Amino acid sequence: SRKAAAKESLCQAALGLILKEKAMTDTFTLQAHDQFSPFSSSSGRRLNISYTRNMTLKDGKNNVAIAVTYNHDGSYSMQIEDKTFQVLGNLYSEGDCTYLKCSVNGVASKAKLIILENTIYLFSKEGSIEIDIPVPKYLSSVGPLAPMTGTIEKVFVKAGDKVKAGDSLMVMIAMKMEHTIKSPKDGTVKKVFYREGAQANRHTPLVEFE
Amino acid sequence: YHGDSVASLGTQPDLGSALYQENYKQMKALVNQLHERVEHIKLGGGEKARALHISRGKLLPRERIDNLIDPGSPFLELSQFAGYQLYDNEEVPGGGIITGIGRVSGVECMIIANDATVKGGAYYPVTVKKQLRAQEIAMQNRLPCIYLVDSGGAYLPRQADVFPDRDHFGRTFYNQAIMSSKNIAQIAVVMGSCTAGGAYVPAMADENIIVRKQGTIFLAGPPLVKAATGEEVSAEDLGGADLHCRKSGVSDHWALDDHHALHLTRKVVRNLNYQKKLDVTIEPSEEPLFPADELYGIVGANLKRSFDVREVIARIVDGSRFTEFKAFYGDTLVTGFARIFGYPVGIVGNNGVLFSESAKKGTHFVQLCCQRNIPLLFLQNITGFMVGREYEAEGIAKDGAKMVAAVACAQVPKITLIIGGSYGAGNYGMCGRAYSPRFLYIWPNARISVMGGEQAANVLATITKDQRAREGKQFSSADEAALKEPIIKKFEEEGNPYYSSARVWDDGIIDPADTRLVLGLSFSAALNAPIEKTDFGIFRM
Amino acid sequence: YHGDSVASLGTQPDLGSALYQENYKQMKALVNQLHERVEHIKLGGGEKARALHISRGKLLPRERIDNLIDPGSPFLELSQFAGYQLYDNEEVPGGGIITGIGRVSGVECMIIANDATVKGGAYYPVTVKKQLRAQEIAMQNRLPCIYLVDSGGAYLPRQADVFPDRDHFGRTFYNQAIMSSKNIAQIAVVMGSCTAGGAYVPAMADENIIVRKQGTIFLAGPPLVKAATGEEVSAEDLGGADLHCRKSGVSDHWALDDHHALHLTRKVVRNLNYQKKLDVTIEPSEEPLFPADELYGIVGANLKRSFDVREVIARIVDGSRFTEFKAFYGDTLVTGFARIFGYPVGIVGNNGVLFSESAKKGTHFVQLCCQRNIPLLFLQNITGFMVGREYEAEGIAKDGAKMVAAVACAQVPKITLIIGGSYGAGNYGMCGRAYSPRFLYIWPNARISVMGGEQAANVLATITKDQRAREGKQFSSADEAALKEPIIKKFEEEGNPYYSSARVWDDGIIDPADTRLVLGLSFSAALNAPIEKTDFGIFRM
Amino acid sequence: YHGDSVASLGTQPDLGSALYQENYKQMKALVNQLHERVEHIKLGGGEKARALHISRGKLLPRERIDNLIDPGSPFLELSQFAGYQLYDNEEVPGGGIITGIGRVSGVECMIIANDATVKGGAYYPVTVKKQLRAQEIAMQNRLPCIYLVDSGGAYLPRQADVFPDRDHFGRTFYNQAIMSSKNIAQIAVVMGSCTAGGAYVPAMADENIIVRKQGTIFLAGPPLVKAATGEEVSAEDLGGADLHCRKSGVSDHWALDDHHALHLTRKVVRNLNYQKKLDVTIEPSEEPLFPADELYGIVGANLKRSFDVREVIARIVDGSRFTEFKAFYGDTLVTGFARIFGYPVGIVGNNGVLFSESAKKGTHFVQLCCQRNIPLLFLQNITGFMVGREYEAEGIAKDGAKMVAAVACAQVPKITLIIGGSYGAGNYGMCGRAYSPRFLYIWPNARISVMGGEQAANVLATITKDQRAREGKQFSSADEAALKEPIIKKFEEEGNPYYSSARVWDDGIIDPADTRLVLGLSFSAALNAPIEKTDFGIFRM
Ligand SMILES: CCC(=O)SCCNC(=O)CCNC(=O)[C@H](O)C(C)(C)COP(=O)(O)OP(=O)(O)OC[C@H]1O[C@@H](n2cnc3c(N)ncnc32)[C@H](O)[C@@H]1OP(=O)(O)O
Ligand SMILES: CCC(=O)SCCNC(=O)CCNC(=O)[C@H](O)C(C)(C)COP(=O)(O)OP(=O)(O)OC[C@H]1O[C@@H](n2cnc3c(N)ncnc32)[C@H](O)[C@@H]1OP(=O)(O)O
Ligand SMILES: CCC(=O)SCCNC(=O)CCNC(=O)[C@H](O)C(C)(C)COP(=O)(O)OP(=O)(O)OC[C@H]1O[C@@H](n2cnc3c(N)ncnc32)[C@H](O)[C@@H]1OP(=O)(O)O
Ligand SMILES: *C(=O)CCCC[C@@H]1SC[C@@H]2NC(=O)N[C@@H]21
Ligand SMILES: *C(=O)CCCC[C@@H]1SC[C@@H]2NC(=O)N[C@@H]21
Ligand SMILES: *C(=O)CCCC[C@@H]1SC[C@@H]2NC(=O)N[C@@H]21
Repeated sequence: SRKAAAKESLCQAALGLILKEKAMTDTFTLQAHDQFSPFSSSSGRRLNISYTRNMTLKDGKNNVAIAVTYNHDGSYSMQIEDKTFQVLGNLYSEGDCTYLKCSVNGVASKAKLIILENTIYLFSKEGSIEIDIPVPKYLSSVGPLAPMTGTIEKVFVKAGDKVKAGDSLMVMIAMKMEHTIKSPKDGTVKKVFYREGAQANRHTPLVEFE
Repeated sequence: YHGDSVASLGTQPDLGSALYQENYKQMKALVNQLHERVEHIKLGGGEKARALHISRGKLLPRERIDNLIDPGSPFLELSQFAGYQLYDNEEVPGGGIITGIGRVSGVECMIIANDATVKGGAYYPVTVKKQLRAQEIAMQNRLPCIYLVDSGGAYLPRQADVFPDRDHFGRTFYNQAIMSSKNIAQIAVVMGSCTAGGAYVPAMADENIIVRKQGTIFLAGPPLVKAATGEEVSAEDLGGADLHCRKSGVSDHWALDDHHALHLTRKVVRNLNYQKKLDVTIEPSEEPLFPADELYGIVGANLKRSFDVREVIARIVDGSRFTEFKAFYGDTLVTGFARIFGYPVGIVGNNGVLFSESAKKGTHFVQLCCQRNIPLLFLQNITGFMVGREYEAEGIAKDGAKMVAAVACAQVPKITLIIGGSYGAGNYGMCGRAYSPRFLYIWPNARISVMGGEQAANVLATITKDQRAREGKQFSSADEAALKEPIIKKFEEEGNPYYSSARVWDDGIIDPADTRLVLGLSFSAALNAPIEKTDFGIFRM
Repeated sequence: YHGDSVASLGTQPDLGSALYQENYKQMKALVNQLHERVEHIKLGGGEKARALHISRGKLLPRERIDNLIDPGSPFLELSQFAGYQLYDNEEVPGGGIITGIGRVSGVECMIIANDATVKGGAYYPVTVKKQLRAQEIAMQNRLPCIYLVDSGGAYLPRQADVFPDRDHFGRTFYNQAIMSSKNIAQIAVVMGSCTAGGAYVPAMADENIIVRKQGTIFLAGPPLVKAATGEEVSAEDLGGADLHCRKSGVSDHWALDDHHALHLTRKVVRNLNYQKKLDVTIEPSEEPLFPADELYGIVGANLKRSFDVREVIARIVDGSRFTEFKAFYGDTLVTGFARIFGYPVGIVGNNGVLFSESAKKGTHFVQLCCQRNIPLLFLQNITGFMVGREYEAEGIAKDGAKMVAAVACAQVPKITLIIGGSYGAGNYGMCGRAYSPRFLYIWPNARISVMGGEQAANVLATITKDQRAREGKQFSSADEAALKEPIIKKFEEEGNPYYSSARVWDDGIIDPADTRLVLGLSFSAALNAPIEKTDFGIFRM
Repeated sequence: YHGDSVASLGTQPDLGSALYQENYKQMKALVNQLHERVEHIKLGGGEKARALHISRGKLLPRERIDNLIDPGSPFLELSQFAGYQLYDNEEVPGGGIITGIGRVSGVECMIIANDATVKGGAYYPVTVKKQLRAQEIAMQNRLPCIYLVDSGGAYLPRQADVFPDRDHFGRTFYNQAIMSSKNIAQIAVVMGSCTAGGAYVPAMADENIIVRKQGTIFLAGPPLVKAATGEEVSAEDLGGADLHCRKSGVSDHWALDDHHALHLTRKVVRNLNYQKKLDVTIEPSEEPLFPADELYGIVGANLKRSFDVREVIARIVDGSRFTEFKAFYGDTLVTGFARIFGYPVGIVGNNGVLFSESAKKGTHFVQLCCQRNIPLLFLQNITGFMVGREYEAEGIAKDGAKMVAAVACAQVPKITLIIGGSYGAGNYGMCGRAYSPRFLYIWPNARISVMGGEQAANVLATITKDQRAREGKQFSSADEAALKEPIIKKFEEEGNPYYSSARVWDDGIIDPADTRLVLGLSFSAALNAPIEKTDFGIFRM
């Protein structure tokens, strides 16, 4: 079965993600007119205070919160649950592969860093660990109303039915223009409010989900 | 060509000298005090209001700015010390508001975030002062402005000091109306509840964002409706996000929660069609050859002893290189050419009292910097302006007036940094606050008053001795000490960096070492605007 | 053609009605009180300091302005009521300074005269506020500026409130440096003794004048020389007129006495090569058909009763003619076209609360006035902004925001006059102080606050009744009266014309009748500048 | 930064649904019909005239444009369907002329080639219409213009419709005279025989090319010389290439044959000193995530059923990303921000009748696009403008007028595409032909008329029923059918894409799939000109 990641492995995943974001920043700068300028160094240098980034990584089924403090010398202090790790490292290339060079609490290591859509792959000489980046709700979300004031030609569904998203619920004609309603939502219909041949108005609810 | 070798500034200081140890210890004490004070100001309104802020699903405002800017980007906060002991029993951290410059989607944006944990996000007069300062920073530098609206409205007991004047609260909407006519994009993100005067801040935006079940806009609150009409209405039924996105049309984007609103903000900024163009010339950057804990040791805390300002310019420029202009004529002013982070800088600094030769050298250097379109960095360490009968006979007044005219007419991005004292009309000549620099930071040892405490105490002692000797009474040593303690005490208290930075007289007490990085950040924002041609007035010859 | 006949405004009021008698009596009482207060402010620092001012051969400052301007010319004083009960035991008449607009050698000049009879001519913070207001009036309107220097310097106990900020004393020299780069001529007449910060006011002038045995300029006084050096020197030996005209070269003309200095000032102004050019169109002037003691009877003192604003526009325009624009749609705002003294004016006035139809009508009219380059006169009589659930559902916020954006982006010469109340954000929509009008005068019945006293008292009464009913304690009538007396008292005291005009929030309480003449004078100065093209921002549709 | 992830549009349609099969089959039938019609138009004047064109050593005109442009370059032909059944028995393929945009020596040039195989290359009135359209496309977009002159002259029987008016034939020379004053280079290549009015087309060129024994220029032909004088002269002896290159001086380069003339044309274009500068910002390009045979299935042929316009915007933009502006307020108009081929586009599309909220949203979005200098792509699928008594009471007229004013005052490169119906005054609001877009293409299912056929038939049926019931006669079903068949028939015939594109009312019926590529090509040519600042008129609030 799959085994849980060690806290040091989560530090490596967090560091690889941070350095990948830096890489994107660096390749943006290479195309900029304003070259050599500050803001291009992903140092997290706040004025008079420190910056702590709170990120969450998903280890299998469970979420782990990692608080990453940006240190003045380029190191990171990553606190995972309670334990603080001193995390340093960088990226280097050998041919067409990218490697992540780490030092965590004085322990040096090297692993291949591949980030594909959401999953962070770390390939080392002791195994292979897959850490997932959680996807926020507003990127994964993708009842209905009447478009105008018209008469309904054909109903489709009743209570007790089930439709899946992108389904015909109703067709209504409003000043000679056939409008087929569809479902952005999902589930099971609890009530259909307008039977076929009745007059529905503008922004009037047609069906309902309980 | 750009290849030949050039001598550099800098002297390795005597690290074993007891003057170095005492200066280093006292400046380190000042910087540690600064550190612990800003770590107390960072928490905001305290743990009770932070619990009631996170119990409603709201991100805390520093977390909002952390999730808004590019990942790993440095944030330049402005005026972190506003409202510090400015009101009697009212502790207002940060003024109630968090303003700074950050990097959003590759664009340097100016961010204005209402901290709602401190007194409900209500507007104090210092909050309005800090906000209008941020908005003219955005207008001078052409920075797109982002507001994170979560206010409460003016602060009624103080309503006079907030409402009617020219630079009171309504000026804010003036600043959004003018900046929209100049293609400086204004985004408002309604994360809270702007009410009845603050509802113009989302309504005058070029592109707006609102949050469901959390963000309310109305010109009249439910107390005002229940008093004037008698109709009970809630907040979300009156001015909620569904009502404004769907029926009224005030909001332009709709957001599920706070993270969605900041994501949508980054989208709106990415589609602004803005491309940064530098008109100055850039060289590949370098580093100073001397560290800045040496600036702790060099500069120190006592203002009686002088130092060399060149040992500061060795510590903050690229390569420690410095082309000194007119180096022997009037060496109480040090003017030269350097580079910070690639940008060409004309550096003007002090070394003593200002003779007339120093003012002539300063006027010549400011004219060179405006003819070649080079920015100017002024470093203030002023005692005064060289008293004497002979010097007033020479016309020392018209030479200081020439420096003031050339400094005030200059169109290049000027940045002032007060590394020591800043007293009297020399403060006007070296581009103080009233002469519109881009940014004005101070060090934690600085003093700024109309004169020194000893000058005021001693001229008042001599004048009162002169009038009593015309009178005849005995003016003893104890009468002189009772005359000299409250003048010194008042000019010491009200000349502090914390007294000056509790208002928005300066853009923030900065660490000496961080000085280098801070100047680079400042200059980067100031190069977001094209440089206009300078035309001076009449030089009083 | 311009010959056909046109109907006119105006209704003859019921002069026998007891409402007219009571309104007339109460407004006459206000105007008589204004008269006696300004006759006390006119004397200045009192007879002792006036005797010691005339014992040195010096003209008194009002006599200086009387001998400076053209013979018989009207002088428009600005902010006569500054410093009125603004400091605790310190009575500062006129702020210490006399600023106004006059006609010198045929040119409208702006005159700034240091009254030396009031506290030695020392600069109070309100003196600096009044002076910087005068200087931006001169810069907006392109008026040549004349200073009659007879100061004493900052006021040390208040030195913080005078020295460091952006709009503190040093801004003055910024304003003379920028205005000299724009060909706005600056003349300083040293009639007194500017000292050590004020000596930049003569030194930064394009052409200077000094008086023998009476006028001293130095950057350092004889106390400072006697303290720093130990050399006893007088005032005339150190910085006298002979030393400055002959050796140092600070002064450009030399004057025997005060009359010679004012004569030389008129010569310097005559040789400025300035020729006034109007870009607006002028018609031959006329008169109102109704007198303005009728404005005493119409308007009165109570703000509860409304009146018609058209009966004001019949009393102040030429011929009582008024082309009313969009007269039925939203008649709580009255917008039309008239002429004062030949100048074309677009008149915007209030008649009640501001519905959304009123804001749309206002935005349309301001766009017409900027499209045709016509000046704008705003008349403020505001209660509020029409509370209700339906009106917030309609988007009343975005309509007020459209009026604020079009008012703030407008480049025509705008003049505000507050003929009644001016409360809240409607004050921002009708071009209050923060939106940069040219001039802003008020009538002696006006009130200006963030809300009315009754609004604040009643919403606080209803909110505290709401929270006690959630609590459970008894909130009686006597608790409500003890809740309602200090709110009403504070908003009545701090909403006064004398409280608002003790600061420089407004350019002066004017008589109602004199209103007509005053507006003409104001508009004449505002037409000394060419009119720029207006470009608005984004209209929130 | 530009690195974070963003949601995208698009829904995978139900490919098994019988609505999809029927819509796909009917749109595929329309596109195949378009294909075979343009393959018949491509051959030109037929094989007899093509044999007599190649027997004189002349390249055919499509081979001329194939050898003129860069190798492998896409050619964008404009108005391929002009003259389609426009004259009774006269079949005029392509109008007689071949106009388009191509890439010559790295420069986007506009090419105008006289097809001499169709009626001797004579000018029909539609040929003049097509040519003047091409020339204003070259002037709007600053494209250098190349003419391949091989005409015959006006078409005498139609001489009125060709000669005198403003936009008749002589306007051509006006267009070459104005464009030469603006540095838009005009090259004429005389490959044929321009005669007596067309001889101004080579003579007004900035640099000319002629072909020996093949190219003749004269202001008077040998019939006119033989009639007026009686001197027999040939064509080559009168106006040949040797006479014009050597004695008269009309031609500037001399060419052996057709390939030499096209080679010399490419040389002349290479030495124009033109360097393209983009002022917009570019991102690295991408692809849509959904194919466009899905646009066949989605859109279909019936105009009764609606579809979602967002499923079109998923199919034509880069990455299928689309920042939707004001997504809930008035969702009968879809406005958002996208990118095509790197270029930033502001996309405005329809979803139904236009309420007043839709017009306000449209006015706001067009102001944003002109404020940020972003191009605009309008997608037209209009039924009408929401009839009703309440909506006329609301002022639906002034909101449509605001959208028309902001669309007509806009200076950004606008491109219209009519993806469905386009009826009535909504056609004016969504930037139809009379509002000067850069390019206006249509799809083969579009309809364009002053109203729909059913609207005209039904309002005429109800009006005639109303007047007969005032009269008294019987208006039966058969009288109604005889009333409704010719109105429907006429509005169906004259609303076609082929009827609209037989004239130059649109720049060409395009395939749906090719739509994506075509828009990119169009926008590339439209970015050859710098973008001017937009200033709007008066917004009727
Ligand atoms: C008509 C022209 C204008 O626009 S002038 C309008 C003047 N402004 C107002 O009165 C708006 C009222 N402010 C508010 O938001 C209300 O107090 C409500 C909605 C009840 C605030 O709810 P809640 O989120 O629970 O408040 P909070 O915990 O953030 O309050 C923090 C503390 O500050 C206070 N506060 C807040 N706003 C004002 C204000 N405008 N004037 C005076 N005090 C204010 C609150 O009472 C609260 O006191 P405390 O710190 O909890 O003891
Ligand atoms: C470089 C920074 C700047 O530019 S601000 C520097 C601050 N200014 C000064 O201290 C200048 C000193 N002012 C003066 O003119 C001196 O007091 C002298 C020359 C003695 C005035 O002489 P005399 O003409 O007799 O005085 P006066 O009768 O006009 O004085 C009126 C009353 O006001 C007082 N006063 C005047 N100036 C100041 C001042 N700057 N700070 C504080 N008080 C001031 C005078 O003492 C005098 O008091 P009283 O009303 O007579 O009881
Ligand atoms: C003073 C202002 C002006 O410029 S008004 C002058 C009007 N223009 C003219 O009449 C020019 C005469 N056009 C021609 O080129 C002559 O017809 C000549 C030189 C004989 C054409 O020779 P060729 O090359 O053999 O002719 P083609 O085979 O290309 O002719 C094609 C068919 O079209 C006809 N055509 C041509 N031009 C005109 C014209 N302007 N008006 C009327 N018909 C014209 C030709 O007659 C010929 O007819 P068909 O198709 O062969 O049956
Ligand atoms: C002693 O107590 C200080 C006396 C005056 C201060 C000195 S004198 C020279 C410097 N210039 C100036 O105006 N003040 C400084
Ligand atoms: C009574 O005490 C006053 C209640 C509120 C004041 C009225 S309600 C309508 C006007 N608009 C506004 O905002 N205040 C005024
Ligand atoms: C039926 O034959 C059509 C009647 C009118 C056409 C409809 S009504 C609403 C749409 N708007 C418009 O002006 N015409 C369309």
